[PDB]
Amino acid sequence: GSHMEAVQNRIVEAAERVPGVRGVIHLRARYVGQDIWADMIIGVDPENTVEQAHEICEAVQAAVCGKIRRIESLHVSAEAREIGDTTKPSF
Amino acid sequence: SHMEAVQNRIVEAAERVPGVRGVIHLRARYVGQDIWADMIIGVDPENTVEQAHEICEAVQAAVCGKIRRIESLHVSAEAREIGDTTKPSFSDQPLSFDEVMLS
Ligand SMILES: [Cu+2]
Ligand SMILES: [Cu+2]
Ligand SMILES: [Cu+2]
Repeated sequence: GSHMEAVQNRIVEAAERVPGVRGVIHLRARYVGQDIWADMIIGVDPENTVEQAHEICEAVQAAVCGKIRRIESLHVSAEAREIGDTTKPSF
Repeated sequence: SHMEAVQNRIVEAAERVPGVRGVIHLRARYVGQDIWADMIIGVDPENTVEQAHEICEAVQAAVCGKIRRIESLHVSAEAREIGDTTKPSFSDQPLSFDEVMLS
């Protein structure tokens, strides 16, 4: 709880540096023992191809799971998001 | 095991929605009396994210409408060629307490 703000910021920070990510729409996370379980919605170009979005989800999984190692489970789903949209994550 | 009848009922409903080229994966599980499920459907590879999402919404509508003991359904789309068969892969693995609390 106290420490859940920091891991949320580390995950958003890592996710948004991935090419093809237009921001993190939603992220919920929970500790289980020492490891983090989280599910995240990333925003993506609405006109990307389904295959292109699956690559971006896949790359987001590698970069967040790779930089933060207290994560045991991360579920990433992709959603269309317009280029002008600047809504910050909600958590 | 015990999930077989509803798992096939769900695949049946999904595959009748236009634009679904078969159901790739389906996991369904009870949480109390309510069913929680997630599935991956195969869609035309040049579907845009926007076009595929409409198929997902239409798949959520047909399944959540036909079965109604479904409390949660997650649908994701993945590229699948028109000639591809490969019958759906099923899982019936239960939800941890923490997973339910995640949502
Ligand atoms: Cu893949
Ligand atoms: Cu998913
Ligand atoms: Cu939707």
